[PDB]
Amino acid sequence: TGHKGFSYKLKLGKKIHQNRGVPQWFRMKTGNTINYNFKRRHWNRRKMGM
Amino acid sequence: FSCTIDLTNCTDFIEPKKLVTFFRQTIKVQGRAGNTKGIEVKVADKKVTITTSSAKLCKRYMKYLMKKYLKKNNLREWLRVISDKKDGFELKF
Amino acid sequence: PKQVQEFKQILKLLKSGSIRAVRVKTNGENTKFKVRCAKYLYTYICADKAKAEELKKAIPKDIHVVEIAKKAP
Amino acid sequence: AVRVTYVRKHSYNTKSNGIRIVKTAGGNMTVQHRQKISNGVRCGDCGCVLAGIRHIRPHQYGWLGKSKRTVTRAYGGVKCHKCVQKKILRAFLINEHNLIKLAAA
RNA sequence: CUGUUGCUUAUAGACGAUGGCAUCAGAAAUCGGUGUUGUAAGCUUUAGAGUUUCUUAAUCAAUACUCUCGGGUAUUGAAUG
RNA sequence: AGGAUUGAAAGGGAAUAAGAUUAAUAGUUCUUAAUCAAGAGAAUGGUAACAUAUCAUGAACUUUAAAAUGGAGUGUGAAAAUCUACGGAAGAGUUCUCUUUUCUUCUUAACAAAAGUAAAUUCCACUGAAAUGAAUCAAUCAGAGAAGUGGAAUUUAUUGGCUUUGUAAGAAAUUCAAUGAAUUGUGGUAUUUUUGCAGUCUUCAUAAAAAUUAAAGGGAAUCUUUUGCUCGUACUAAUAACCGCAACAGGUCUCCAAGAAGCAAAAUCUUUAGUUAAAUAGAAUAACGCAGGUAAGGGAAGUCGGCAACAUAGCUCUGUAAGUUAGCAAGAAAGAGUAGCUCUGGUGAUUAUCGAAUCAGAACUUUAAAGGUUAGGGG
Repeated sequence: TGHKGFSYKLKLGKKIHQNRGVPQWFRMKTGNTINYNFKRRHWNRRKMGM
Repeated sequence: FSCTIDLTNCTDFIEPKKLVTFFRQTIKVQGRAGNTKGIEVKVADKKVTITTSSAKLCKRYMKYLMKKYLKKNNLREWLRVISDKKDGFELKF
Repeated sequence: PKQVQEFKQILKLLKSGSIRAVRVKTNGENTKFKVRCAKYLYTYICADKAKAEELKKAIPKDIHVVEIAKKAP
Repeated sequence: AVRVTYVRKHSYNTKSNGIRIVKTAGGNMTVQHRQKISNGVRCGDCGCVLAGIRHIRPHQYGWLGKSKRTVTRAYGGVKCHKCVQKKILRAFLINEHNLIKLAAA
């Protein structure tokens, strides 16, 4: 909604912050298997239930 | 009521004398054409004036006939009637 | 904004120390002396040029006076 | 015809959400929030609306002049002038009767 | 030789097929014939009940007369050139 | 002194508006103009109703009022919108056929002032109504006092309702020129919406409370300046942002709301705004389909069954049965009229001019007229 509580907005901001990918430099480390963030979601693909 | 036409740049394209014969035969004072006896257009030398007070005339009427006249000779495309903010009308390209 | 009605209210207004800014507007007919005070913007509509000049004589010298005309400042 | 929108975030035509459409420069119409209609004072006895007191919100009487919220009379602002005349007659006539009834009848 | 292809191909046809012509090919307009509807637009009969205005002078007026057997359409699956 | 906590971003509530600005926020920023709260520096007037930029002291205690109260329907004040009359200014469209023509703009906030001036209700003073008066669309009222005259008060989207004024033309809109110049009257016995007001009707229904504020009874006591904290604020709000597994023809609460035409917020067409893409196209124009139609003569013979389709359909006038709980049946059934053009009369206001769409009538002409859309089959 337009109106939201203070704590609820910060938990909304963190969900925005965690919807990012692996930085390129992290992918060039030796013996690295993490290429994509499998905890990714999109607004029109999955609702985050909060 | 006095209305002047400023041909100070396009006097060649529209010589004043042709306006007077056309104007004085066209204004419908009371529904007829050419019965403009109470209209004193005169020569006005450089310009063309009307300066008539006896009959019911309007400045917006003057722009109407001139735009009709510009369509009569098919030279409305080049010219353009623009008021001078001085109870008159002047023509621009 | 408040409108003063006669001269003696605006002569008294100017000679007090509470003035903050004066703007003079010239119109087609009248002249408005919008004295800006701390709270309101008092104005006086005068119709005589001679009376308008007298007001400019009484204006203090430490106060800023703005003249407004057909073109905005 | 210029159509307008609610300025605040209220979206329902409640009593407190009354609006008036006024015109502004250039042909634009804006939205004004208009006040509710209040009731005036009433006589404590006959329940008739008193004269000389305006019908404004209760907090607005604080902004009113001290003489514009009461009438200069005994029981002014709480009783009609008829509500008070009968009070005086009751106070006087009954006391007179109790002086002849008791006290050496 | 046969097939593709072209005539936005027909006497044929869901698609294939089938039938015709392919440089004297083909197509297209225009013209005449042949049909359909019903007399175009402009000016004229005061056509014209009345109104109106100058006061027989005009107007405005549904509809009606002559130009007008007009005008418009006509292969698109019509026929000549 | 009296009863604890929570419970509403649609209930109550101190106070902000206009213009501009951003690639995106704006009653929040900027300019200008205000408001509110908390502070800091023992009175007169009027017969009376009641009235005086703070004024003009008012403790404990008690009371009263406000916040704070259904719905229907009728009349009416005012504003806006639409329409229209007069007077112009500026620009655009049409112009071989005419058109003094058609179209666009002509604006103004919060908060305050008080030149001019309204409608309605309730009270006050004088006098006392019958030959009863007064008044509304309807009503309704009067010797616990009508009508008349003269007054007071409140309401009418902020001060005080409308015009007007400060704000405020310096803004904004429409034009012209290459930043700078031009104008921004007055009306209406028209319609709709909104907003109040006035009485009427209706209920075995009577249609919230507190925070908070003011006043009274009582007599205890003797203009300038500062601050205004925390949090929400982007965007969609839906034939693509929500719920249905999805860019699902399903579902989901509201606000603002133009012209024509008509009884109508109906069907149909257009203006401001939005969009031309919203699970791909092209060619051919077979059968069988889905959707919309028509038909010679007959007219339900089809079928379980008039299923489906056809048919009647608006308005005006005449006329209308049996039966009946006497209210209805009833738009019973049935019959006639309806177009275009040119005219005539009726229905008002001010003292001849001005305006309202409505009703009736008469000639003439035609393709003989509700039927483009909308629109009861009957017994």
